[PDB]
Amino acid sequence: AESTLGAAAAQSGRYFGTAIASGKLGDSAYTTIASREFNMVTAENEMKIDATEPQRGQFNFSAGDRVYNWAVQNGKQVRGHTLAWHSQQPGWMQSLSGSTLRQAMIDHINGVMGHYKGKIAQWDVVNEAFSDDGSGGRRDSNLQRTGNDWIEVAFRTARAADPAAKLCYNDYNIENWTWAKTQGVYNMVRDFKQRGVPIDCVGFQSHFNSGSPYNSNFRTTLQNFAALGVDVAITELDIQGASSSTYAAVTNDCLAVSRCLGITVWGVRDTDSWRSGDTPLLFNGDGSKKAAYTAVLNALNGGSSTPPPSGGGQIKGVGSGRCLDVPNASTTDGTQVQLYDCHSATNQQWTYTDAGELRVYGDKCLDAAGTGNGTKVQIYSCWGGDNQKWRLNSDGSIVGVQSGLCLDAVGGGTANGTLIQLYSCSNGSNQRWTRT
Amino acid sequence: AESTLGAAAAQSGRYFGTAIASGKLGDSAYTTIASREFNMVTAENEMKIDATEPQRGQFNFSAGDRVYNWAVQNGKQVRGHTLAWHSQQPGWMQSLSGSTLRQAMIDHINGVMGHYKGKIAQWDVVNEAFSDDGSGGRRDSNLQRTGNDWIEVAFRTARAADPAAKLCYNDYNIENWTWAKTQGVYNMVRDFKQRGVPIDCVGFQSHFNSGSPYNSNFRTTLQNFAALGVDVAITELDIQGASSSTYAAVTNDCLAVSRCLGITVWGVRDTDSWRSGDTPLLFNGDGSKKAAYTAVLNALNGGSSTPPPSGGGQIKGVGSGRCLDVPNASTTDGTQVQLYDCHSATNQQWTYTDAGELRVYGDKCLDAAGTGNGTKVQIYSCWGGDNQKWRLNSDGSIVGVQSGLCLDAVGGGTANGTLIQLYSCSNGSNQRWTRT
Ligand SMILES: O[C@@H]1[C@@H](O)[C@H](O)OC[C@H]1O
Ligand SMILES: O[C@@H]1[C@@H](O)[C@H](O)OC[C@H]1O
Ligand SMILES: O[C@@H]1[C@@H](O)[C@H](O)OC[C@H]1O
Ligand SMILES: O[C@@H]1[C@@H](O)[C@H](O)OC[C@H]1O
Ligand SMILES: O[C@@H]1[C@@H](O)[C@H](O)OC[C@H]1O
Ligand SMILES: O[C@@H]1[C@@H](O)[C@H](O)OC[C@H]1O
Repeated sequence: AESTLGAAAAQSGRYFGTAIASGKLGDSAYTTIASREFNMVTAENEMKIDATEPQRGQFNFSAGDRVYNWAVQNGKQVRGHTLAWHSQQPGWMQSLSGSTLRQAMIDHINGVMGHYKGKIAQWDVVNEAFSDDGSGGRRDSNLQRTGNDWIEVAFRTARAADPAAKLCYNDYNIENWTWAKTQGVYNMVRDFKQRGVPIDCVGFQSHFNSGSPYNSNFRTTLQNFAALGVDVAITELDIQGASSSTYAAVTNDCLAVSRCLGITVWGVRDTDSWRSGDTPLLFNGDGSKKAAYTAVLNALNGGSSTPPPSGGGQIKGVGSGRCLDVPNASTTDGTQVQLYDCHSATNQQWTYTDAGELRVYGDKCLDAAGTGNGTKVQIYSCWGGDNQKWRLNSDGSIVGVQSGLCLDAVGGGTANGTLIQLYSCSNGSNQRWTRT
Repeated sequence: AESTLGAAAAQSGRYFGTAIASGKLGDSAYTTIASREFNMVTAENEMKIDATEPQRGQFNFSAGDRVYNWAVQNGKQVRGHTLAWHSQQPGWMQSLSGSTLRQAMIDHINGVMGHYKGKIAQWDVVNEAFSDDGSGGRRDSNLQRTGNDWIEVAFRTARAADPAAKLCYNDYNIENWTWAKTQGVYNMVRDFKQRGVPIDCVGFQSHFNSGSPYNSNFRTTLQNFAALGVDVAITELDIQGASSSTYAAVTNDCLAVSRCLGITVWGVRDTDSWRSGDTPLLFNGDGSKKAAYTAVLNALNGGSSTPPPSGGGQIKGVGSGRCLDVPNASTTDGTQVQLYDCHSATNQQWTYTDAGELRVYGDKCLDAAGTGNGTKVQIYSCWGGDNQKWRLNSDGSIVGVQSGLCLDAVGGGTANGTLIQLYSCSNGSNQRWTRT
């Protein structure tokens, strides 16, 4: 299909998944969205070391299976996460070092993979093994201290435990090619392939923020790794601010690399995010689609053959030919917008921001004074409210994030002065627009 | 004094207050801000009818006195809120009608005012007695059904009860001079003054949002009421989104009217707000000052000497004489800003938005990648994080809302290429800027 992320991704032979939290499965709003939009599931925490082996030699899959069972019942494949990692290790493992730890690591891999044998698409065998100090070397952890060959051992162990699973090395801050960490991981994967160490994929967490911003060279990074003869996957995608452009850019990078298996965003709603403060996901707390959601979907569907305007630009309604206009170039908050003959003027220059706003005059925002039909569409000081965020559908309609309603020309009017309101989307020509 | 809102307001014989919730007086973070910034207090709930007369004839002033005492002890006057109101009436009063209710209203007024006789600066004697249907008439309530003269009776009773208190009529949606409701209240007060009804002030709640946006004619409203021979007061100010320009506009509206006694914002921090989702106050939940705070303080202190930049402008470092410049006009997220000979170029044109952002290229924001000294100041997609919010202090320093740190030209460098970082504010020339 082309209406849901999963189905859209499938159109390029890829999947689109999310991270599922078992404690949220009782939330109808949560499951409704999760089941509908994704065809791949990763347990956010239920398959980690502490959750699967709370005591040494004592495995527990109750939490993991709650996620797993839900995924299969809803037709989703599953990414196992994660088998060997310095973080979230149960206390009994944090106390280990040397050979004792090495064998515990091997035992854990066997126990967890054995339970899920033949049921997992991808396994993040080893997670975050490289340093984040900026050097490019191995992270100093109890695991790394058992010997530099611990990662290799983890992978060989995993291959034997379940030959049907794709074995991935997963890490963050390895998306920017210029970063030393990225290159350190490349060198390790290269070495592995050259010596025959079992490894089928590299997972790029993709936790983008102003500290580790997404960069266009992410595509070369993916290509570079793909060339090593391994698949690549965006595993824990979230973008601080959820820029619609960045989300589409990341999506297109993956679609540009044939080895990119798919994209998993780390969570369903911003409120479910481990970093909700950065509102980095595709759905907001209300369960409504954010501006970025539409951008990702449109990208998955191939995008549009109409390059979106770069800075400023009028918004012409197909049904009237006239442009979205602010009555007499007013700058008064609460001024309802109207349809007026297009012409070079600031009160007709609208900039669609990455946050989903339709700005005018530079700091005034298309604002909805309500969520129901007939709601007055006006201009108001930009503050980021969902009643100020809009989704630009490929069918030309402009939907309000908070209301889920379309920009509608009152009474279908097409003459100058016709006011703009919100109203259930109808596909009508008085609700379709074009950028110029 | 001029480093706190209260002190800055006192310079013109005015006050800057807030609404105090007695339960929060036990929280240090709350009281630290409240006791420091305001010189006027309104009990958010402690002095309402239900809270003061749970049962007819049985008055309970415990909660009210606790707020009152805290106020006076910390150098703040008090606004009594509120004596006659259709809403939030005790269960017993709600069931009353006709003359029985009329007597109840009168008795309540005498009881509460008698208790606080001579200690209340202003009393919201009657509250929200007008309708929002557009008729400009009285809202139909049990109080109004007692007789249209109930408001007048309320005020006459109040005057006799305590001659030292200024008697105000308080309401919302009476800020926009063109609204029917506003005219309704205007005519009533005009009639009252002409007939000698004892009323000394009109309180404008000033709850501004998309539904009831702030309009510059608010000053006209205040002036008009002022011309009636009554004082005016902004009693419950909060602005959806806390627009800096709107907060500054309301402030200047009061400063422009000699009869405007002062401004009270409805809450301390956004998390204390009855409308927290609209983050409509001057302080963030973590207690940090928002861009709007600095806008209000600068306005109260008499503003700058030269009219502030009307969007789009250079930011020049005092010590260097050079401008904030994005290297090579790059638009790549993560690019660190620098100092450079000032010239006409978009990569040197910054726009300070109402949200407190410093935008460039229209949709890129001055961004801090961290909160500690040495943090890199760069450009990043605009999304609204506090790490993208800035306060333009009167001394020329620019402080990050999240970090509390100042924009700093690294090492006090003055040459082209000098990088910009965050650093503890020092009043150094490499931390002072002018927008011209
Ligand atoms: O919930 C968090 C999870 O999302 C993150 O991946 O790892 C740490 C957990 O606390
Ligand atoms: O905003 C409109 C303006 O653009 C047009 O030129 O004249 C009519 C106004 O309402
Ligand atoms: O313009 C609106 C039209 O698009 C809708 O179909 O019916 C209501 C009208 O006001
Ligand atoms: O009278 C008011 C009207 O002027 C305004 O436009 O909408 C609200 C009404 O109450
Ligand atoms: O950004 C700078 C640009 O404004 C100047 O013109 O040339 C040098 C660049 O670094
Ligand atoms: O720029 C900084 C300067 O302002 C401070 O005084 O010393 C450290 C420098 O990095």
